[PDB]
Amino acid sequence: MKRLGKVLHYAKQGFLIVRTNWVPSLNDRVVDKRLQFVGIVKDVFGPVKMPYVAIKPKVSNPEIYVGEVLYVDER
Amino acid sequence: RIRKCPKCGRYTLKEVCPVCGEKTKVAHPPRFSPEDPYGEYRRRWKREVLGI
Amino acid sequence: RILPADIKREVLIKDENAETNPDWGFPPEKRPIEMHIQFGVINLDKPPGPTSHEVVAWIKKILNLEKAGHGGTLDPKVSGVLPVALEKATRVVQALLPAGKEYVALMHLHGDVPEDKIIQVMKEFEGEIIQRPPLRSAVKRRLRTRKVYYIEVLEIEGRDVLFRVGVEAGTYIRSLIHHIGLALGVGAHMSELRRTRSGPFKEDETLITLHDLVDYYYFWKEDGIEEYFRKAIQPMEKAVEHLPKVWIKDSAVAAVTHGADLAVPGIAKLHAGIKRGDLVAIMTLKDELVALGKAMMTSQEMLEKTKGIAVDVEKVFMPRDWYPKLWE
RNA sequence: GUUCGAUCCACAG
RNA sequence: CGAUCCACA
Repeated sequence: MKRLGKVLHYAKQGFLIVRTNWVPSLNDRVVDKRLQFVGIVKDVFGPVKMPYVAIKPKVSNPEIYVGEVLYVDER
Repeated sequence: RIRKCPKCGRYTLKEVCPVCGEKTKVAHPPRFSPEDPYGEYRRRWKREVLGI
Repeated sequence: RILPADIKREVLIKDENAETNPDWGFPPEKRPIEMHIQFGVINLDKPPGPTSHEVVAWIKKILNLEKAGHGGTLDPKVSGVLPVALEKATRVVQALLPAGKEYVALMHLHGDVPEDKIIQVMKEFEGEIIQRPPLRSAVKRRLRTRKVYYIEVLEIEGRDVLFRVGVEAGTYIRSLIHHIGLALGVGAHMSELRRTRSGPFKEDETLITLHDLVDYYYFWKEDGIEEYFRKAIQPMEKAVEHLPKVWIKDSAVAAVTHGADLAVPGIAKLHAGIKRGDLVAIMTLKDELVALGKAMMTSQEMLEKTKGIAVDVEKVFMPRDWYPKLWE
């Protein structure tokens, strides 16, 4: 359980965007606080000390995750 | 199109240098035909503005 | 606010009694035109349309060069500074590729965003930024990052943003723009892109178009005039103007051109702050480019030491015969 | 980073 | 033998 941060917004290109303080690997699995599958890390970018993260939502309607804290799940 | 101002050098989107008042041209140079169909032509008037 | 090139190094004197024979070599300035060409670089302003290779290809054919190359690829829709080293100077592009670049960009946004926010987000992207996200690893891996030295937003009209950006070699502005757009939600793409700097070469009086370049060359072959064509071509030294330099003495020049590495005792003077492994330009005391190499010592070690190998010579540019064999 | 040519085998006093 | 220069994968 590796806290990413709050979902800033849903991007038109179809990606949840989180600002964070570390670097997730490509394809890490992403979950919410109640622990459910939300999508996968597809891009990391911006300042190394404080990266933006782009998540491909593997969920029906993602626009409902803004404001929500997402987590990466090693195992 | 990215425009350039011939006097100040300044780069702009506008038709009039907001730093040198002058009219702006496109920043990109012109296309170049590799066989340069009309090169001896361009060279003809070029010779007469350099004094050649 | 500026590239690393732009930082001026200090010059340490090692042999303060070192002098140079005017009979040997050729300062860039007083090079005969044909020789000037043989060791030249053109600060070319590439046109939208061709691939960087096609451009060079044309230059080859039109000037009848046996070879040439360019100093950092520009994509076909892109214009601006494209250094083209000719003939015997061709390999100097190696000193250019690593070099910092400056562009002027047009970003088109896919939705509407206030300016206060466009400025603010864009400054998040100055500094060390992430290029390729890492891959899942069982061990601490290397992470791909490039530096953005400065982003200066020039003006904003609506969805269209025009900015100047200085970056480390290997930074894709197309990619920067996409990432920025992603960070503003609406998305974005690159409308236009012009290169305004490539290491030492910039938009100045020496920057010449394909049209002028060919025209000036005809003005020489047909009209017997060398002044214009000469002005279009720069001394390869220019290409090496952003690198740290070790100036050797005349006694050492032919040794280097004959395949010796540069030993400490051959050194007359050097730039401060050379780290082992850095790219260095070895120069004549008349400021001719003798060769490029990797530093095997630091400025300090080079300065203090009295024997040893200072620089591993990698590429030699100067003709074996400009300075006499003075060794052994 | 591997094939035979060319030059040299050079601490620069 | 080793470097550098030149040509070819």
